[PDB]
Order: sequence, then C-alpha cells, then structure tokens
Amino acid sequence: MSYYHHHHHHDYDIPTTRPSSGELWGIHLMPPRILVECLLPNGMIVTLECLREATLITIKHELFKEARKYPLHQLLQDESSYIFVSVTQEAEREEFFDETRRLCDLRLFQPFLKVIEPVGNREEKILNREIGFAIGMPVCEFDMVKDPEVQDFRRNILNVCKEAVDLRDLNSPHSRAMYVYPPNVESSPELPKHIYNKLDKGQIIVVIWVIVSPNNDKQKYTLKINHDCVPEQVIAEAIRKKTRSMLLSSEQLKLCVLEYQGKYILKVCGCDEYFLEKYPLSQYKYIRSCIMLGRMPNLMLMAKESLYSQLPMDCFTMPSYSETSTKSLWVINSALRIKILCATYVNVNIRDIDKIYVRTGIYHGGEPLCDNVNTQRVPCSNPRWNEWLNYDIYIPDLPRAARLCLSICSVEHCPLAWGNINLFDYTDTLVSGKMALNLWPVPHGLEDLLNPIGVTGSNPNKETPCLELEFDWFSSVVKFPDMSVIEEHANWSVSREAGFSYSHAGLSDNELRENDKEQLKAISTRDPLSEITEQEKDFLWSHRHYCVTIPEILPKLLLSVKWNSRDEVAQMYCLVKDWPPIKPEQAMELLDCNYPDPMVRGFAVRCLEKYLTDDKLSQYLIQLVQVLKYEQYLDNLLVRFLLKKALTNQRIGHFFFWHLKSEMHNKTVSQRFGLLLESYCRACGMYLKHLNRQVEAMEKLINLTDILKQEKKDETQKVQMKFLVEQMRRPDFMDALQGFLSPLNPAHQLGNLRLEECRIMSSAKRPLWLNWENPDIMSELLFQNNEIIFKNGDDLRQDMLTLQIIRIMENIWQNQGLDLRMLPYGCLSIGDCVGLIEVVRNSHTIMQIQCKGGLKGALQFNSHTLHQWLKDKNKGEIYDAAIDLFTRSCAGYCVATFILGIGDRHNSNIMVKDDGQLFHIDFGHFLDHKKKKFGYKRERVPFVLTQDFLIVISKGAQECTKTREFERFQEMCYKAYLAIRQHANLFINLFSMMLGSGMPELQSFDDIAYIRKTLALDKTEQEALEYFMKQMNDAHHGGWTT
Amino acid sequence: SLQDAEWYWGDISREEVNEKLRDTADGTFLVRTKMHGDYTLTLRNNKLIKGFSDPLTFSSVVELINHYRNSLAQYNPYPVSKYQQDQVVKEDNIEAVGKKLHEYNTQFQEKSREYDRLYEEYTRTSQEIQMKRTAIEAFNETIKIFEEQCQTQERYSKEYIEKNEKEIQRIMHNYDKLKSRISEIIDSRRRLEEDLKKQAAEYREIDKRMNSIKPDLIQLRKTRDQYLMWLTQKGKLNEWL
Ligand SMILES: CCCC(=O)OC[C@H](COP(=O)(O)O[C@@H]1[C@H](O)[C@H](O)[C@@H](OP(=O)(O)O)[C@H](OP(=O)(O)O)[C@H]1O)OC(=O)CCC
Ligand SMILES: CCCC(=O)OC[C@H](COP(=O)(O)O[C@@H]1[C@H](O)[C@H](O)[C@@H](OP(=O)(O)O)[C@H](OP(=O)(O)O)[C@H]1O)OC(=O)CCC
Repeated sequence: MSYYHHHHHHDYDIPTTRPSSGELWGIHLMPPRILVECLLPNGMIVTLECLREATLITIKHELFKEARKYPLHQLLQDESSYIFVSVTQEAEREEFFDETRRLCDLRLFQPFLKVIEPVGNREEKILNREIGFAIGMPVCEFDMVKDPEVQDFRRNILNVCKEAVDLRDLNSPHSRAMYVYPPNVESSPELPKHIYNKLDKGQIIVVIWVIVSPNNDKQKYTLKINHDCVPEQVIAEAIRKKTRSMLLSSEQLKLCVLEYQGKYILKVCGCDEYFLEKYPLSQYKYIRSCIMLGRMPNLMLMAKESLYSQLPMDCFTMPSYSETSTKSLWVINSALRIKILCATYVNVNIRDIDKIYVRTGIYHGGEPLCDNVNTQRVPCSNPRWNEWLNYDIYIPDLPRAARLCLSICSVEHCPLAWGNINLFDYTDTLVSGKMALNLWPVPHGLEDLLNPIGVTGSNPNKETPCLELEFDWFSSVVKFPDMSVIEEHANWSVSREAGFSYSHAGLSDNELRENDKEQLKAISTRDPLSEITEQEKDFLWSHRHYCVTIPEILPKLLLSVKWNSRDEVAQMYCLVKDWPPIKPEQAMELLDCNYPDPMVRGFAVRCLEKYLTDDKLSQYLIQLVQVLKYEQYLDNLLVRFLLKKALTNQRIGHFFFWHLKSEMHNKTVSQRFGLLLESYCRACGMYLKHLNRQVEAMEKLINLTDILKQEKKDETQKVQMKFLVEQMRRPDFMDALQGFLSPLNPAHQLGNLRLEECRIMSSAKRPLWLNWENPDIMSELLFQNNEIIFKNGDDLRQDMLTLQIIRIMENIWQNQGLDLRMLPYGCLSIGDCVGLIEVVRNSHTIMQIQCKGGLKGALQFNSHTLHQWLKDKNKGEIYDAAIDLFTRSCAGYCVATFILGIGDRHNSNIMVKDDGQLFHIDFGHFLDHKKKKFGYKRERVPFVLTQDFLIVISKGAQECTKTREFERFQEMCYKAYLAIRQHANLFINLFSMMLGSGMPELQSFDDIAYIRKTLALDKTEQEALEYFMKQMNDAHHGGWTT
Repeated sequence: SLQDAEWYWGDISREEVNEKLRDTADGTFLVRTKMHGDYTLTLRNNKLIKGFSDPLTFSSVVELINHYRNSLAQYNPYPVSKYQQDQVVKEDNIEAVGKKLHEYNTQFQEKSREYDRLYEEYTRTSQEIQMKRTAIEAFNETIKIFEEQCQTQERYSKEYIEKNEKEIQRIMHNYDKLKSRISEIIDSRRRLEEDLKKQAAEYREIDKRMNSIKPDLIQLRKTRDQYLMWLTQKGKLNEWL
C-alpha cells in the first residue's frame, strides 16, 4: 500500500500457519567546456576555460594560479580571503558562499564571475539564499515591496513561527522526534468488521528485527500479539523473546525487561516511518495495510539514542527585518459614489465591435445592490468616461467583506477584462482616493458579464488593460466599527424586534415554532448546491434563535442574512459568537467563496481548531491550501492555523510546502504564496536543507525533459535515450539526483540512481521513468528498488484531485464496513504542468494482457484471455482469492467512476495487477467536462463492463448477466453508490474549495452541479437506486435489475 | 394554459433551470420533492420563490404571474421563455432543425479550438515578456559590474604606471579587452529589447483577436441552445454533436 505496490499475498492466512532557466540564460543545459570571465579586484578580466561541472573551489583555485600571469599580482592576497559573486537569472547579484556548488548549478545568466572580499560579516544571516532557492524567487525581492500590507504580514506572522519552534522544543529530544517523524495513523482505532476478521479473534504475527554487532547481522523475532497493543508492549514482549535464557530466573527476566525496555523504539523496516507514540498497534497505517494485504509486519528495533543522533537542532532566528481613531463607518450619511475615470489599454478591432462600457457591481459572494453599467460613451479609440456611479446602498450598510467588481464590456453584450477591488483594506479603512486597478483576462468557463468568484486584487502586468477609478472622499479616513460597537447594535435591534404586531416575511419571550415547523431540520439536511428559496431564507432568518439547536444549519442561515443590512448582519455576528463548534466536513464549506466574512471564517477555523485531526488535515490539505485565495487579506486566521500546523508536523510541512510551490507560478497567488513560503522555510528548521535538495533535483529534471521535448524529439527513441543517459552520467547530476527524499512521500529515501532501469516512456510528453535504490539497511524487506515517473507537460492537478476523491470514497466505504479496494496511486504537482506519478509495480494495461496471449495469425482478440491470464497467475484458492479482489475493486472503480464522471474507459487506461486488482490511470477530465460542447443531460457511464470483465466476475460459465456472483457484485454497487450518496455534502464542499484553482474544468458551481445529478440528490434514495441501476442497465445494453 | 404556459418548462430540475438562466439579465422569470412543496419562480444571480404567501387569492398558476409581470418590490425588499419561435430559422423539418444543430455545433467547437489556441499563447507570451524584462535588467546589472570594474582598472592602472616599458603595454591591453566587452554586451541589451517590444507588440494582436472572437463564441453558442431547445420541446439528440 505505497508500502508494497498494493500487492496482495493471497495464500497468507494469519490463522492457519524562473522557467527556461537552464544552467545559463537561454542556453538550457550548458555546453561541457565553457569560458568564464573572472573579474578580479584588481580590475582585470581573465578568461578561464572551465568545465561545465567544476566547483567554485577548483575555479577559485585555478584563477589565483592564473592571475599570477597577468599584471598586478601583489595587489591580490590569498584566495582564502575572497568570495565569488555574479548576476543570477532572477537578476540579483548573488554572493556564492557555498564554494562547492558547480558552475552549472548556479543559474548565472552570463558566464562570468567576480571576486570580492565578503563584507556583510553575518555570512550566517545570508544563508537564506537557501530560503530563496527553496522558493524560486529571492528573499531580497520582498524587502523591495513598497505596499504596507505585505511588509506587515512579513513581521506579524513571526509570532506563529516562534510558537511552533517553541511548542516543538517542548520535551526535547522526544518532542522534536515527534516533530520530524509524526506517527502515521488511521483515524478510527475501532477496526472495521471485515478487517478484524482476518485475525483469528484479533492477533497479528509481526516480525521484529534487531541489530547488535557487526552489525551487518540481523535477528528475527516473530511475535504474535493482540491487535491493539501499543508499540511499548510490542518492544516489551520482543526483548522477552530475545533474552530468556536457561540461566535467567523468571524474576530477573522481568527486571531486565524493565530496564532495557524503553531505550528502544519501533521503526518500520524499509522506510523512515517510526511508531513513536501509544496507538493501538492496528492503528498505524502500516499494520493496517499489512493486514489488508495478507502481510507480516516487519518492524526494526531502534536504539532511541541512535535516533536522537540522526536529528540535531533546527536553531531558530528572528530575521533581519525583525488621522486619530478616524471615524465610524456607520456615521457616513449617503449612498456610495464610485467614479470610473478613463481606461488605458483595451485591444480590439475598431471595426469588429460596436462600443464599450464599464460594468460594475458591489458583492459579498453574491451582490447586495441593483448592479449597474455606465453610458456606452467614447467607444474603443482612447476610452474615457467621467461618470460617478450611484449605487443604491447606504454607506453604513456595507459589509466588512464587501467588494467592488467591474469589467469592461463590448456591445451584442460581451466581457473583455475583469477586476475586483476590496472595498475595505486590511486595517479596516473604507477605500478612498485614486486606484489604478489592473484587469484579468476573461477565462474559458465564464461567459457571464462580471466575476465575483474571481480574485480580488490587481493583475500584475505593465501590459494589461488598466482602468482608473476614484472612490468618494469623506474629509476623514473611515474605519469599520469596533467589535463591541456592534454587539451594542444587536442588543438594540433585539429589544426593538420584541415590540411590534403586524407581520412581514421576517414575521418572527416564547415564539410559536411548535413541531410543524420541523421543516427546519429539513432544510438543514439538503446539500449546498441545492438553492434556498425566498421564503426559506426569510423563514430561517425568522427562526435564527432556534437554529442554534440544529447548529449544523448555519451554512444556510448565513446565506439567509441580507448582507446589506447592518441590523441583520450585526445580529448574525452575535450568534456566530456562541454558535456550537461544528464538525470539519461542514465547517469547510464556511471557507469556500460563499462565505467571505471574517467572523464566519474565523469560526470555521475555531471549528477546525477544535475537531480536525493532524490526519484529516493532510487528507484535505489541498482544499485548505487552495481555499486561501478567498481570504481577503494576507494576515488571516486560516493562514495562521495552517502555518502553525505546518511547523508542528513535518509531514504536513512537506505537502504544505509543495502544494504552495506548485502554484508558485500562478500570478493570482504568486504574491500570497511566496510570502507564506518564506515563512515556512525560515522556521521549519533542518527540513529546509532537505527541501533544497528535492528542489535541486526537480530542477535538473525539469531542464532535462525540457531539452528532450524541444529540439531533440524527431530522433528515434534509441537516440533520445542515449542522450538522456549520457546526461545523467554528468557529475553534477549524479550528485543532484541521488541522495534525497521522494517528494511523493518523504519517508521514502531515494539512494543511488540505477540507470539501466531509468528510461523515457512512450508518451508524447516524454516522461522520465526513474529508478532509485533504497538505501535503507532493510531495503530488502520493503522494496529493494523504488521507482517513480516524472511527467513534464500535463496539468496534474486534475489526476490529483480525482485520486484524492478516490482515496476519500475508499476510507468512507471501508471505514464503515464495505470492502471495495481502490488503488489511488500517488501523484504530485510540483510546478506548472510538472508532476511526479507513482508507479504501481506488477500492473498491466488490459491491452497487453490481451496482447501477451491470444492466437498466431493476428486475427482478433479472444474475449476470454483476461480471465485466462489471471487464471495463469493464480492457481488454487489463490484463484477464488484473486477473483474476489478483482470483483471487489471492479465494483469500486465503477461507482466512483460513474459519480465523478471521468473520461472514457477505453481499453488501455484500465490496469490489472497480478493479484487481480484492477484500477485506472489517466482520468482525462472529470465532472464530464466534455459536455462543454453539447453534453446536455447525458450522465454518461465511463466504466462499462464488457463481456471481458463480466466473464471474470462470474468465475467462468456462459450467460454471466445471470449468475449469483453478478448479483453479489450488483449488491456491492448499490451498497457503494448509496454510501457515497450519504456523504454528498462533503464531496460538494470538496469540489467547492477547488474552484479557487486555475483548473478549467472547475470554473463555477454549475461545473460541480453534475455530481448532484449523478448522486440523484433531488430524490429519495429509493428512487436513486433505480435511476442508478437503470443508468447501468442501459450502457450495459439490458440485464441490470433482477 | 398551464402546460403551454410558455415559461412552464415543466420537470426541468434545479440544474436544467439554472443552465437556462445563465446569461439573461434582470426581469427574467420562469416556473419549474413534496416534502417541500409545489412550483418555483426563478428570476435574476438567481432568485427562487415558491400565492407565495398568505394573500393567495390564487386564482391560478397564471393569475399569479401577470401581476408580477406587471411588481415584487411590494412583498420583499419579461417572459424570457419565447417558445423557440423567434429565430431557429423556422425550418420545420425536425431534422433540418437537427442537422443545423450540428452545423453550428462543429462551428462552436471550431472556435473554442482557435480560442484556446489563443488563450495559451497569451499566457505563454506574458511569461516570455516578463522573462525578457528581468533579462534586460540582468544585462543592466552585468554592465554596472563591468563599468564598476573597468574604472577600478583605471584607478589602479594610472597608479602603477609611474613607470619599466613592458607592463605599460600589456595593461592597456586587457583594459581594452574589457571595454570592447562592455560594448559587446550593450550590443545584446538593445537587441533583446528590440525583440521585447517586438513581442510586446504581437501580445496585443492576441488580446485583440481574443476580444474579437469572443463576440462570436457567445452568439454562435447562444443560437445553439436556441436550436437545441426546439428539439427537446418537440423530440437521441446525441448524433448531431
Ligand atoms: C556543430 C555543433 C554541434 C552541437 O553539438 O550543437 C549543440 C550545442 C548548441 O545547442 P542547440 O540545442 O543546438 O542550441 C539551441 C537550438 O539550436 C535552438 O534552435 C535555438 O533557438 P534560436 O536560437 O533559433 O532561438 C537555441 O537558442 P537559445 O534561445 O537557447 O539561445 C539554441 O541554443 O552546442 C554545444 O554544446 C557544443 C559546441 C561547443
Ligand atoms: C501545437 C499543436 C497541438 C497539436 O496538434 O499536438 C499534437 C500532439 C500532442 O497532443 P495534443 O494535441 O496536445 O493532445 C490531444 C488530446 O489528448 C485529445 O484528448 C485528443 O483528442 P481525441 O481524438 O482523443 O478526442 C487529440 O487528438 P488529435 O488532436 O491528435 O486528433 C490529442 O492530440 O503532438 C504531436 O505528437 C504532433 C504529431 C503530428
């Protein structure tokens, strides 16, 4: 299970036993001999002929033997007394302290170096060139940031950093060991019935290995223990097997198990996973894999000191960058004026289009006023308006999270570029004065007029359409009301609402609510996409005080406030205050784009703060990371919660770094997500050094495929390969691609590369199939070798989200009792269309299965050869055994598949493993995003079981539509579709948080809306079952009832 | 009157409705479990209303509609359903209307293909432009360094030439290897710039033909959901797509 390439041992019974930034500007990968101009401190260039791969140690060394031959020598002193400097790619003069870097690894721009003595004495604080290399933009580029919000985020966040660095060093060394090597642990300790059941009433055989002296010598101790006994107990009874001699009294045996006992801790054989705290043994994901797969766990007895040896200190430093009370917003006595002045740089065919006019609105997720335009005046050629816009909404009634949203349009109506501006700045001031906003180009999806789903801020581009605005002036700067000055408003409203007698819509001591209006626990239960009616909104608003009882109703209630009504909003604040904390699977909608208010989102965090575990968090990390775009300012409560988690658990730290860095190139977030990374990298301790090295390889790997794809394709694989190899022999590469942690799962060390096992795959996109040796001493016992694929040219983000949506479905079913076995192989987007794809060993494409066997005269596929091939690889009950898996997984990758409406499952994106497990690869585009052109209704069946697959499901005989094994199946599918249907909210909420991404199959809630048809949410389960069966019955051309 | 009703699109659940409400403006109306109730009005962002309240003098589904097609200011703080008669070029074949569908649908497909070709070139060109902006400055920095150098060359040179004869020569030499090289680099930074502003140009020619070929890709789009709709009002629609 990423542990064993998901490989079931079937006989095993437990009972019966910057881009284009090659090495040099333009160049790519730099030529093998290269001349370097070395500018001296005596003002003389001397040109060294240097090998591509030489270290600045050899170069410094050669240069000062060679100046010896140019005029003015005595005017220089010993090398020892100088450092190399040059202009890098990112155009910043880098001092080169590490003098062991290679001439090819520096990213130089032009091939020249300069000699200086290094002033800046804190040679220490300039190790943070690291921090810059780790993020791919250089820290000093932040000290160049004028804007005061960013420069404030940089200082304020340091709180969190010292919090983490503190909360770690708490019970050193154990607490720092708990930091680096956090127990990998399933969520329920309660096992599920079908798993417990492979255990002869709950007992695992486990093999503990031990190291005494050489020690290239080993010792097995096969314990058989209660399934739920904490690592300590296991180490206890382990050392018991070890010692018991004929010369040891029983009493003095027990004594020795007391002393020795806890000087050791349990490590997983073959990777850097340790079992460092109490958990029932079956809770660690490893054991519970090993059980699932018919495996004997192998643990290794670890000297606890020898571990505390392997980590040393992270050693934090606080970094180098270490008008009165204003006027209450609620005093401003007028509507909102907004003046659109001119616009600069629209590019259109003056003949091809009628006119253009600026379209604006004020929004809060969905607007609070009568949206408005502005006369179609000066079209096209140099376009000015001087209009003020009269928005009907009083200024005291603007929400905190309220926002101007504009766009330039063409008439015939059509949007050209859009922009959204935050009507309040972070310190709480109501925007005034000039703003030159900088618009975004309208995307794929949206063929609407405005864009409130979009991001708030100016697009950074000298060459985009700049539109220039003026917000009203109020002779004092204006701040949004104090958190108290609102709780005084509520109390008023409430004492006011208690003294009327006519009734209207908000037709609200003791209220008449009795029973019948238990339509409230009804609304409650409906999913998010499913809209709230007018009445329902008023209805809810009118029983707001009741809702507290059904607290998970909030996500609706909120939508029911009129957000342009301080009275309503001022009260909705006081409820949020003492609203019951709620379960994460539903506090997480509160962070999607429909809830932009700070108090709301603050609560959503307080909820997480409370419930979400360190494991549920790594399960939903993307959703969390991604959702950040919808936070209004830089320093917000979510950012702060996440960061603290990142710095407390280095395995969340890992995937927090990458997820952020993946989008590093994406203009909408580059700013936000750089600063946050500068934060992580400064406080995560030693790990930063480990990340530099992953980062160091992924670059060499980018710049290698980048040469293969451009000028180098057209030559036969054979030629291309004997280049790829030529190139990884390079010293600089062997070095950079060999001693690091797998970015796919950092517990997996990558040792020496093994080239004969490396190769370019067949795909157009030239993937690199790479293979590393496991340099664990117990390599053997897990996987001696270790391979991953590196693909450059596919937005992986999608494959990644599906694979995350498969992993969730699985846990759901299983972690409930219901055993379908999906194999969501691992996948990591590490850049702009550059990702790592995990390799399932022993899989095959249906195509090959059919191609490995089946007659001579190549005259047409034998529909039985899948079965056959399996029935070769598995004789025995090892047969009955492999079919159950094939049946159990086939049913899974079917429901999931129908639900997420992924790409067609034609005959070579379905794979079969030797133990009989089938799974998908290459999910095209999910959510049937090929109804973009047509797809009206369809609700297509992507996986459709041909005769082929059916034969295998019904062990053999003809007429498979009608056996029992088939019913068994069917009855699996029903159970599995209905199970997902019970959790739909989570699944919508999941895709909802994704809208934030640049993924073009996720543009707007209507994109998500598919799921709500697939899952038949508008109906009763009873009906859904039938809709589902029918749907199967139909692509399957009949026979799917009784 | 209720079946025909013009805006009573029938069974069309929440999603057929919303994807027939996307892109019409204000004024737009149209009517749609029984643990919930009966029919829904869906105006326009989307406003669902379930008489609506106590003053139900009914008298019909339709007697309700023409007082609020005459409105809804007075209970809470435009048919757009026009029976696909308008255009759909009155081609009354059930099949000429159908094959036509395909004819605009390949055309829509054709444009999305030229469109996305363009969306990506822009995004590429943007990034080549910025990469050309911090090159232009990686050049400017390079020269700053060389200037700084070749001056410190003269600071120390005209300070060791109180001299005797050899040296004199072979100092001026490398000093003059240096100032040609300064020119040589400068040769490069105008050149890059001339390609920069060459690209800065053709960048516009993309935003031009994007916002030139967006008008189409909504109209051509629109009339399709117009034609496509006259089929499902009377009549498998897979083949023409
Ligand atoms: C006879 C020589 C044989 C040979 O092996 O030659 C191999 C290498 C040179 O590498 P290349 O891949 O041929 O060069 C790239 C392509 O030709 C591409 O067409 C071009 O585009 P454009 O210039 O048209 O834009 C690239 O420009 P940039 O944008 O990267 O500057 C260019 O760099 O020299 C050596 O390493 C050994 C010689 C010391
Ligand atoms: C810059 C030019 C873009 C381009 O044309 O590039 C051609 C290829 C790279 O593949 P792609 O186009 O990026 O990818 C396309 C999608 O996978 C799509 O799903 C599929 O449609 P379907 O038939 O599966 O539904 C397309 O089929 P055709 O488009 O081949 O018919 C497929 O090509 O490079 C080469 O090797 C060129 C060799 C001449």
